Amino acid sequence: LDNGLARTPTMGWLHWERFMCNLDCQEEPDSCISEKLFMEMAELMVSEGWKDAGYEYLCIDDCWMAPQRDSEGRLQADPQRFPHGIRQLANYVHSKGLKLGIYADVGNKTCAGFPGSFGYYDIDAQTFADWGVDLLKFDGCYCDSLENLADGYKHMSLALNRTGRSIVYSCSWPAYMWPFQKPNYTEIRQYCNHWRNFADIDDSWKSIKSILDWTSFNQERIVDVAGPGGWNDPDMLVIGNFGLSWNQQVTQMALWAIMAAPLFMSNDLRHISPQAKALLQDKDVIAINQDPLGKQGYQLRQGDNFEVWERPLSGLAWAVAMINRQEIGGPRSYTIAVASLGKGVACNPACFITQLLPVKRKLGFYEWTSRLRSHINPTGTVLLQLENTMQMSLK
Amino acid sequence: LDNGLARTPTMGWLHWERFMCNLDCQEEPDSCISEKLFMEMAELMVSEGWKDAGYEYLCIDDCWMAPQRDSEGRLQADPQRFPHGIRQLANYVHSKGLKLGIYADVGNKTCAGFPGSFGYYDIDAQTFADWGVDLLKFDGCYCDSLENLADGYKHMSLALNRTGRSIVYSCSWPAYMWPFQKPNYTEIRQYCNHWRNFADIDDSWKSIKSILDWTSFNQERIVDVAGPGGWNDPDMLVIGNFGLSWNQQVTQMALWAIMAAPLFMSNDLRHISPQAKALLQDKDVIAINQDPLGKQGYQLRQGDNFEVWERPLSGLAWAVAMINRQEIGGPRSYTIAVASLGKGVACNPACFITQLLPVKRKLGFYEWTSRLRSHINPTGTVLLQLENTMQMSL
Ligand SMILES: *[C@@H]1O[C@H](CO)[C@@H](O[C@@H]2O[C@H](CO)[C@@H](O[C@@H]3O[C@H](CO)[C@@H](O)[C@H](O[C@H]4O[C@H](CO)[C@@H](O)[C@H](O)[C@@H]4O)[C@@H]3O)[C@H](O)[C@H]2NC(C)=O)[C@H](O)[C@H]1NC(C)=O
Ligand SMILES: *[C@@H]1O[C@H](CO)[C@@H](O[C@@H]2O[C@H](CO)[C@@H](O[C@@H]3O[C@H](CO)[C@@H](O)[C@H](O[C@H]4O[C@H](CO)[C@@H](O)[C@H](O)[C@@H]4O)[C@@H]3O)[C@H](O)[C@H]2NC(C)=O)[C@H](O)[C@H]1NC(C)=O
Ligand SMILES: *[C@@H]1O[C@H](CO)[C@@H](O[C@@H]2O[C@H](CO)[C@@H](O)[C@H](O)[C@H]2NC(C)=O)[C@H](O)[C@H]1NC(C)=O
Ligand SMILES: *[C@@H]1O[C@H](CO)[C@@H](O)[C@H](O)[C@H]1NC(C)=O
Ligand SMILES: *[C@@H]1O[C@H](CO)[C@@H](O)[C@H](O)[C@H]1NC(C)=O
Ligand SMILES: *[C@@H]1O[C@H](CO)[C@@H](O)[C@H](O)[C@H]1NC(C)=O
Ligand SMILES: OC[C@H]1O[C@H](O)[C@H](O)[C@@H](O)[C@H]1O
Ligand SMILES: OC[C@H]1O[C@H](O)[C@H](O)[C@@H](O)[C@H]1O
Ligand SMILES: OC[C@H]1O[C@H](O)[C@H](O)[C@@H](O)[C@H]1O
Ligand SMILES: OC[C@H]1O[C@H](O)[C@H](O)[C@@H](O)[C@H]1O
Repeated sequence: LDNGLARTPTMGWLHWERFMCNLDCQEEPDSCISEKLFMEMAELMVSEGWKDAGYEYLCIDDCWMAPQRDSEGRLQADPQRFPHGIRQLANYVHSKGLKLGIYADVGNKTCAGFPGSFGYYDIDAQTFADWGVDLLKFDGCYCDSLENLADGYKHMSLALNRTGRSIVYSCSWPAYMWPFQKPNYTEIRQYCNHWRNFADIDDSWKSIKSILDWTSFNQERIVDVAGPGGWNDPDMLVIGNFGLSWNQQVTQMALWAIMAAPLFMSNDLRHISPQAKALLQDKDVIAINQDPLGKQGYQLRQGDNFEVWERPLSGLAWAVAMINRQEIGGPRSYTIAVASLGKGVACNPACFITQLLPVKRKLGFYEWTSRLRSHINPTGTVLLQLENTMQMSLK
Repeated sequence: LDNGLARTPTMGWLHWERFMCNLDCQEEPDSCISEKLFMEMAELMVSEGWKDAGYEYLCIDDCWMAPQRDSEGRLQADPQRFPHGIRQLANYVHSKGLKLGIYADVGNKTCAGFPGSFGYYDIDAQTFADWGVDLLKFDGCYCDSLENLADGYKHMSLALNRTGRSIVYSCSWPAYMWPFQKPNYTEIRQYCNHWRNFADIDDSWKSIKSILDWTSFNQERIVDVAGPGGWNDPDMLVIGNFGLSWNQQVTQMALWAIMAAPLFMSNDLRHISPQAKALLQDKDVIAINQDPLGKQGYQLRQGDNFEVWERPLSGLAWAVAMINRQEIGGPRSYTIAVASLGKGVACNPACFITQLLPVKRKLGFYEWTSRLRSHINPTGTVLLQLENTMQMSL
């Protein structure tokens, strides 16, 4: 989308996976969806260095709204869970140097059952612009036809544009087209900053794999459309929660960087392990994600329960991810000829290889004819940065 | 099996899940299957308090043997990887106060492709007993028929008995039956100390769940056959490895205790996190597993992605496990009437409830009529001990 936004993938925090549609502030004041929840996250996004790592969008997902529009036809913040309304909350966030994200639906209702924006796109756009919203996740639920789907999405895109305010526009458009409807990514790209392609993530290795596989399987179709201002969204980072082994967390962090995915953490910033924080704030990995060339990576090859993914980076450098998919035994030795990497350019005449995950370690120079041996934990990933020796010498 | 063994579920360590059939000692001397591997584990089983927690069987799984029987038709330790042979290794293990487990197969070949025991049951039983083996895992691979399967298993059972040596006998009999037909556990129980029911575990939550679910589904046929001298084997504890979140590890430790499963860790004792160690050596949980009454627990109820399991313990006590099966969101609140627990006796008139996992914490006295509220992490488990208050009078 040509709104000057999301020149690199958008980073931030989104409540959904972690917190869902929890409306019980009486029994569960600390994890029901409320202005309090977001304010707490906002403080911690600053105090815990999340803002500095690049996480800047604090995003409200579904179930922030009251059950109907006000007498002027505007969506309303739930009166008991957002007593000071969205404006004040946006103000709060802005005072922190962060930006605010919000959630709406293209159809008659949000997925949770709250007011959809169908028939209110302009009102809703204007409402969001005025509150000072900076990002909108626009979901596909409760849409009667694909014609409508496509229209609503395009309409909201213009409606937002017309408000004159910069708002990152996130469209679940393509996801609601799958499996039998080949979405037009050229068209989607034009209206959206990023787009959800596939099913909702959750706190499981199953789900991660499902996403990785769906992505690689569908790669020719989607990798090349992605770039500055328009990204493929494989959903929230779920690192730091409950259902992932450490190795699996690493794999997500690694692969989301390779895939140039937006980085929306969904977790409790109040209770997050020093490791998780370290991984999610990993500055070399984040740099790979945020590489300014903005070229999404791909699966290079797979077999014997290994996968190799690689991503071209600015400076003719390359990210390389090696995933051990075998879920039994111990660290498994993997060997690849550096010649195969970076379509044979990465390491010609040589390349310097730095390992980034699971730990940062310099591995030195590999001539183009040489082989790289790794040991990769079951469900883990080794992330690598290749520096071509030629470009290195150049200052 | 009436050999006086496994009066409580057998505890120990088994190489397979962690180490598999790794035959490359040249490229991987520290994790190929060798006498060195087992000796290291044996020292650590002592030095790291594993023996004291109750882990006493050091077990060799598949790929210890050479590719043929010697001229006397005996199974042989791989000459390169077990240069001093099994005898010396058993001696070593015994000197530590530990016992040795070994692996054979009822068919023509072990699963990995090495010599099976079909046609050599007596020879093999005698070979093991000679060496000083104390436990045999007997696998089901490469068997032509179920008739044979059943026979080989019964034969090895007697063959072992005839050697006169105490050997825990572990049979994968029922697991290789389930594909073809319903296994007779009365029969199995007669010949075996424990038995693998299900598919192989691995380093995944997917696999644990599949095991828990398969068991709960089939609990009618299997829970009651289990008892002193004869146990259901839901396979190795994989805690402390790579593919499980902490909550999932907790769930395995909890549920294997509820299930009165044998406890065979499969991990690297050389590199195991303080936490894993602590969980696996958790002495209140191990006590529940090792409860002398030897009654296996069961799933009590399930729904809304919660499961409640419970197990009767001696002293009219009860273990209760609550599993949060919902794999999205955060800790989820669960509430049960203590009246439902322990077929309405556990808490009548009252019970004192101790939480054991994820952390140990005294919850207090609960009347018959009261409700217990918990918060359980996604894929986690809360493990509970209930003491009936009448018993704390006495
Ligand atoms: C509403 O929609 C309109 C129409 O699509 C949209 O207008 C577009 O805005 C973008 C971004 O501001 C314009 O692109 C710019 O064009 C100028 C001049 O040609 C360039 O110099 C700009 O360069 C920037 O981007 C570089 C990275 O590529 C940076 O390095 C540099 O520093 C600059 O920041 C930039 O490419 C685009 O031309 C217009 N299109 C039209 C037809 O006018 C508008 O932004 C939307 N409004 C809102 C609020 O969403
Ligand atoms: C070969 O197979 C035979 C037959 O299956 C098997 O003989 C059995 O050995 C068991 C275990 O030693 C005997 O059971 C015990 O018998 C004595 C004497 O009657 C009892 O005191 C025992 O009662 C209990 O108390 C003990 C407390 O210390 C416990 O250890 C015990 O588990 C009981 O709770 C116990 O019942 C049994 O008598 C014979 N059975 C027959 C029919 O002979 C033999 O052990 C096998 N050999 C090998 C080496 O495996
Ligand atoms: C996918 O949609 C895009 C955008 O609507 C299409 O590309 C445009 O096609 C129109 C004609 O319908 C042309 O006027 C434009 O020149 C095209 N845009 C650009 C910038 O190339 C595209 O045809 C669609 N693809 C398919 C296969 O339907
Ligand atoms: C919502 O409901 C109306 C009334 O039935 C229907 O005509 C309209 O097309 C629906 N909108 C969408 C996008 O599903
Ligand atoms: C072992 O192989 C032989 C020869 O092929 C066969 O006759 C015999 O029945 C097999 N036994 C088992 C238990 O599979
Ligand atoms: C189990 O097998 C035994 C043979 O040892 C037999 O006597 C008995 O009838 C079988 N029990 C059932 C329930 O089929
Ligand atoms: O109901 C809210 C929920 O709706 C859809 O399923 C989206 O894909 C989720 O990410 C979340 O926004
Ligand atoms: O460079 C883009 C291009 O790179 C590789 O060849 C991939 O297989 C393609 O799917 C595409 O992503
Ligand atoms: O090859 C060894 C392997 O053999 C079978 O598959 C068993 O069920 C496993 O637990 C393991 O012992
Ligand atoms: O006490 C044993 C008995 O307990 C419960 O009722 C289970 O549903 C049965 O399958 C059986 O295990």
